[PDB]
Amino acid sequence: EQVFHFYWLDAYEDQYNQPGVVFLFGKVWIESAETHVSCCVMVKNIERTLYFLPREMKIDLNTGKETGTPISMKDVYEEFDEKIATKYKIMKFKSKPVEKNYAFEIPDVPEKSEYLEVKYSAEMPQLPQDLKGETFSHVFGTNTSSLELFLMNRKIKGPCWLEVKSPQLLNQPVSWCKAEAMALKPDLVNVIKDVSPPPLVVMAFSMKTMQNAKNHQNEIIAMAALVHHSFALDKAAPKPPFQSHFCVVSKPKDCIFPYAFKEVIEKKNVKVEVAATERTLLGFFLAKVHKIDPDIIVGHNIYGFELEVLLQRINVCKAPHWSKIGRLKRSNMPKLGFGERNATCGRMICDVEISAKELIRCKSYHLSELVQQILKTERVVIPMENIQNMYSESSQLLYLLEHTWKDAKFILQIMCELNVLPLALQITNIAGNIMSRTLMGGRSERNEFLLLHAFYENNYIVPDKQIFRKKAAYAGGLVLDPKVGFYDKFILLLDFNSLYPSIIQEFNICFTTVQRVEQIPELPDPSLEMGILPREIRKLVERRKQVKQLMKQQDLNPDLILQYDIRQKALKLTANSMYGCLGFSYSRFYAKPLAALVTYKGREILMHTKEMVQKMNLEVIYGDTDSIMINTNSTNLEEVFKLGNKVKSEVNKLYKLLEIDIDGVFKSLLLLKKKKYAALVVEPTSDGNYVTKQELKGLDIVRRDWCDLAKDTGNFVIGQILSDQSRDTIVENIQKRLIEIGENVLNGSVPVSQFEINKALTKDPQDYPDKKSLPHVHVALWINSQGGRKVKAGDTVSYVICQDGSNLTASQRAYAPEQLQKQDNLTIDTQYYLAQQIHPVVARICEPIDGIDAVLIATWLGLDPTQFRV
DNA sequence: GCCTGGAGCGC
DNA sequence: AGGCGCTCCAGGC
Ligand SMILES: Nc1ccn([C@H]2C[C@H](O)[C@@H](COP(=O)(O)OP(=O)(O)OP(=O)(O)O)O2)c(=O)n1
Ligand SMILES: [Co+2]
Ligand SMILES: [Co+2]
Ligand SMILES: [Mg+2]
Ligand SMILES: [Mg+2]
Repeated sequence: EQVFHFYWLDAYEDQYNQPGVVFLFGKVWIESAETHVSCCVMVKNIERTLYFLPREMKIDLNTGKETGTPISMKDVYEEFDEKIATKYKIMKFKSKPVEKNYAFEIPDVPEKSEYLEVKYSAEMPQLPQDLKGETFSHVFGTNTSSLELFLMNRKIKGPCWLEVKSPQLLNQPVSWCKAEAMALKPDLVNVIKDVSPPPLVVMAFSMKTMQNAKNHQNEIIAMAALVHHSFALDKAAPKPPFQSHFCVVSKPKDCIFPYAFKEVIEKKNVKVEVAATERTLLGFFLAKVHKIDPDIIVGHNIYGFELEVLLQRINVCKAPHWSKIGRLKRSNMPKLGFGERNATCGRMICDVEISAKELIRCKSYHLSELVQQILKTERVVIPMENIQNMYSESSQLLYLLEHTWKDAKFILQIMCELNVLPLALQITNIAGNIMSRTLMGGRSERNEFLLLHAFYENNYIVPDKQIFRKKAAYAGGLVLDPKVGFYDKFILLLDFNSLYPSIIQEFNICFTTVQRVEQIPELPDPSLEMGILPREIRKLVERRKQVKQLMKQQDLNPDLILQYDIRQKALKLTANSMYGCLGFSYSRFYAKPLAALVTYKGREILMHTKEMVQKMNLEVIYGDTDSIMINTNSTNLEEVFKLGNKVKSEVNKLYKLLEIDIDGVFKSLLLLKKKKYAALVVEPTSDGNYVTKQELKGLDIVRRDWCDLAKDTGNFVIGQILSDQSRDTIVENIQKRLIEIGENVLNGSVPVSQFEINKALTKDPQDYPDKKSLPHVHVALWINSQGGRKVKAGDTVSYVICQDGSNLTASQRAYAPEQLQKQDNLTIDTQYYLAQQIHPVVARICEPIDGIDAVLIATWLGLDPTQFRV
């Protein structure tokens, strides 16, 4: 023959200009150049694929009644061949009778049956999804994407090595990739598995933008990028993260580079190119883009701002070869990340903002916040006003560029820190979806691609793509009534391991085993074998076991362990995510009856577990969906854990796969209400001993809509409660401090910082009808209608309550911090805070404590108690 | 007092 | 472009 190997990373298509074709960009070894180069493979002839559902008896449309002659594959074949094919302009077409299974929303479809498969060019017309005929009642695949068909049929599951049999060269190059080939047909393409993945060429960039003096615009005057041509994903980030780097700067228009700048750059030997203009930077950049030809281009908030502005600034400055951004040669340049992903199609865009939004939690996900919390370092924020100045002296521009060179070094280390790539890879290789799509976030799609591959492989007719917070549509998890109170004696936290994924298998809940048509469907007959969905979850559970069982190995490749830990986490998020999409109204595999059955059993399973743990003379004090809080009443740790391993074993004993576990043990517990509670957690260390760490749940103290001053104050009180000290020593400590907090708010010693209450706007400040009494929206209209920047939906506004001298309600007395200090009439509303922030949280924390209460707390805070109740 | 919805968390 | 469960706080009548 003649075959070649290529590792793909991104797949693209243009169902409108080139139906039937799918472009795949990846990497290829060039033995002569001892290195992987980019590579584009063109796959032609991916034919539509439709299934026609035969009727029991033939029908006649002009009457809408039966005829009497049964149907056969010959019948249908003919009707299409004769009326259908001919009428919709179908020239060539091949068919064949096949047998397919189905288990979905479309009633009047047999679980199994014989369809007439039909394949014809993607170029020919595409039929009406609702078509019907003399011989057939329905027809699927009528709109199946070319990239779907290809991926499903070839059993491709995310990045992996492919074999292209009988490749063709191309005279006219269509991409910007070093290598290019063409595949004559979908089946010349074959997945291979015994091959390690190839390193990647990753480029980390950052940019600076300046608004112009006269005309309104966003001119990019600088750009930094770090580069690694060997950034592996089947192993640990590299040390260093980059191998080479480049800088570029340009004067906006009406400014000159300080003098001696050229010679100060030559002086300190920095790889920085001084660009004479905006176009000269854009063109210098695309030039580099194209030469380093990075598979993965990383940045900060890319699909939101940074990218939109890079492409529009190439449209304005009429830059040379815009697509050199992406990997495909193209002519027109779209605009608004759809229009954007496409501009970079063939290349993967890692956005450290959205990735983190997915791997951890923070108050705000903007770089500075992220660098700090993740790298444990401070990041200098340089305003756009200080910029024009910087250009006055050679030292300042050199700093604004050493600054942009840093961001690109936080982003590549932020990325490098969370293993966002080696993780993304696997989440994909597990669901078989598309990696670039993964890094773009979204669980729902990844689910779909996992069930499709599942259902194809198992000869199922998959549901056609549908071309188009809410009120709960069915019962969910169970919450046990909490036995409010403070606990001194040890508490046992027993919590089920993957309660939903397990429940799905344990009871064989699957599209293919549960009978359905609001009611809770009946569990499948234990006779049936494992449906597909369960069998899927099982592979996950099994492969995961295999890994956590490899981690126990000795004299093993050290770094491997970091890896095994990633796959394992992936093997879990996956599984636990399966449940969700089952209940999502827009998920291709909507199936409400199942999602219901799954939580129906969970409720049941959690109830019994409680009834049991009680028939065991142990008091259950709280339970949330699948967890159990037990009061051991023992102060003897060793004794707890045994009581622990005991309950476990008595429970596990009840299921084939379900398994509960000692999730943990609390030194003391403050249980306020459902979903709200504090706790000292037990973290054993060197045997015979342990150390304690405080864990808060649902407390106002955790939320964002409260001022520090209160959260702090609240925090301390919780701290003293779970504390060791006596009850009287605590009540005292609490009184002592509150008192002090009051007085310190009255003598304005409390940094206005604290009072600063924060909130976010779900709509733009102008979108509100009853705006006036909403302090966060009202303070925003000020800002928006006062200075430059403008607050819009999704943003948080900082305000504080003051004394207007307008006897208006507190709500209507919200001023930006800035405005409180810069004006003299505005004074902080000590009265508000002491009674609308501090006394409402501390009060609730103490509700169960004897010795502290509403009325007492007020008097302490220096408020008028008489106005309060117990 | 009675009865909605967002926020925002928990799982 | 995954569920439902529970405070709480507003708000309209
Ligand atoms: N973000 C979440 C968290 C939980 N759940 C549902 C499905 C879980 O099966 C069940 C229990 O929540 P857990 O926090 O206990 O998650 P798991 O039980 O699945 O894992 P673990 O074995 O660690 O308890 O609640 C969910 O739908 N979405
Ligand atoms: Co409500
Ligand atoms: Co009210
Ligand atoms: Mg659990
Ligand atoms: Mg749980």
